[PDB]
Amino acid sequence: YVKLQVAAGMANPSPPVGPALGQQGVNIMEFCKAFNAKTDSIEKGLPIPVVITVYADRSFTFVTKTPPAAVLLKKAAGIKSGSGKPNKDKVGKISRAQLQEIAQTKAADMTGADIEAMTRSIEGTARSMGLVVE
Amino acid sequence: MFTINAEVRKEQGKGASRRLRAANKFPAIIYGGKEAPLAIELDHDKVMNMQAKAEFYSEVLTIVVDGKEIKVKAQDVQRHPYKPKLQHIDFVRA
Amino acid sequence: MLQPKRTKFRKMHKGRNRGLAQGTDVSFGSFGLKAVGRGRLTARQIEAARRAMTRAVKRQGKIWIRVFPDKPITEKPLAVRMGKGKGNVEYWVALIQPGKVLYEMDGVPEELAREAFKLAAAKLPIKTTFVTKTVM
Amino acid sequence: ALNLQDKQAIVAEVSEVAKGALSAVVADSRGVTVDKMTELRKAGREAGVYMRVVRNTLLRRAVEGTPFECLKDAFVGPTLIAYVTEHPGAAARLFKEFAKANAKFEVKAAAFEGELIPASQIDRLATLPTYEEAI
Amino acid sequence: MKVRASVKKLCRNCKIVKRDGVIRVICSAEPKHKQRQG
RNA sequence: AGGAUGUUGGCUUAGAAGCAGCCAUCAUUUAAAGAAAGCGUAAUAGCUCACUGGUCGAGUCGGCCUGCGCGGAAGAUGUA
Repeated sequence: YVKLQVAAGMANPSPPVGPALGQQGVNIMEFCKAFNAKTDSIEKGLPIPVVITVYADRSFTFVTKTPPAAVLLKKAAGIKSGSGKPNKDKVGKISRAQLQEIAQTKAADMTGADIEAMTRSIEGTARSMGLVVE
Repeated sequence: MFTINAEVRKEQGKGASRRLRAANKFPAIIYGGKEAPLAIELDHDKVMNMQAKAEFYSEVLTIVVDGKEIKVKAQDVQRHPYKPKLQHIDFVRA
Repeated sequence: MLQPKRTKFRKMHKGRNRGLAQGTDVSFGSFGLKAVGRGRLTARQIEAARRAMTRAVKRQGKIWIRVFPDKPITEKPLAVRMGKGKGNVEYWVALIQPGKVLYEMDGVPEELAREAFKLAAAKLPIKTTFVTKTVM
Repeated sequence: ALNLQDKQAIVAEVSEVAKGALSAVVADSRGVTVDKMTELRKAGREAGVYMRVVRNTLLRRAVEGTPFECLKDAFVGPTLIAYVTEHPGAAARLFKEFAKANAKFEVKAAAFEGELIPASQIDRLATLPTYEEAI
Repeated sequence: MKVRASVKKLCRNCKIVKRDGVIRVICSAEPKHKQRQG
């Protein structure tokens, strides 16, 4: 049982994926194009986390989850890299609205009972990575 | 509100005051107003616990001596040079 | 190493170290290191204890040094007989009486001040204790 | 730990919830990971059911206020209460399939009607339809 | 075994024991923490 | 018995997932669960702590003031 964060319609590479679950008994090509097959619908260049699930006979299933908060916050701030020193160096702005969107996606993935709570968690991430909410 | 029980001192001086502090007591004095000053004894550890609170030096305390309450305020305190002890307290009549 | 910039005389009598100390309460900071013993404090011991406390709190807050080594101590060199005048000044000391507050600290939590003072007390030749600022 | 002012406040709140609700289901929940709980919480919020783990001492104080004083004896061992504040049942239902499915913990006694409900026969509540079934 | 004049607990698992008039430190986790006053 | 979710927090790095280092240390679901106290891995995994529900059933905790002891304490002719 292994967890990865793989690029949408991309899979197979050796330093990225290969070795990682390859050294657990997992059929590479199968997961590659099954993963891509279902992640076709994702927007281009959204890094998506997948939980791979292998059984004693080397066969496997997997679940796809919503992209990381840090990722969505990177894209929402229009940036590429979080701050090297979060809350000492600020690197941008997401409106309360963007927070809410990300929150609803990640709401499909949160544990918040309300929009506000989820949004607060996403804000927590946004703070953690030196993005200001503006 | 702090209430203190005290006894009038029978004799003063260095020799008498050191015997008090050996007997787990310590002398004090009450002056102020037109009355004459009054030399008293106090139980040390009991007073030592009360003075550990900041309001002890700000509020008005009552000292019952011969069954008579006297309202005073802590004026000055002589502490031991290096021990957590009291050596003398000045009480001024409120 | 603390030392008077200049003095009226170079050498002093040995003297004695009787009596209790003056300055027996924390007057600048909130916590203090009060000496309960009697003895001398050389300038090196004062500096050693200061560095131990300065590094203990990672150079934070404020630290006062309430003593100053103003007494010169002379020594005769080796293989020298008695007489032929007083020896040369070698180091400076501060006479310490019981109750003297040596260091004061402010701007740090009490639990941190105790460890800082504990590290510094290990460098001093006299027994000390921890004291805190009180309402006079 | 919990100052006395805390625990008084914990009681008050559990009691206030007890007044509004209509069907209380009590169960052991020991030996279940937090993920399966977190899952049961989304199933409680979804189904309008209030969920709390609370000290058995502290529950006895809430209960006595009325009309759950039968439940006292259900407060021996690890206790999880389920307050279906909006609609009745559904918790009683929910807990059992969740109970069966996970073969950890047990379920103790429920309570409706100011009447204690025996572990086995709870199947009564756990088959009562929707409100919203009389039409 | 550390034979020193000042024995102290070095971690959470160190225990102070007095055996035959000798203060000792035994540690169920770190064998380096074994001390005895001497 | 639990010790969860965003999440492998951001940066860095071949990797850095609580646990080389730097910065941040919020928020959620919570009975409670640190953006992690220590071990562990190449990085994960895995062990354990903080914390909390349960059991038990009346005391238990850690500072001060002091009395008397313990260690620290190895020499040469022979106890000495």
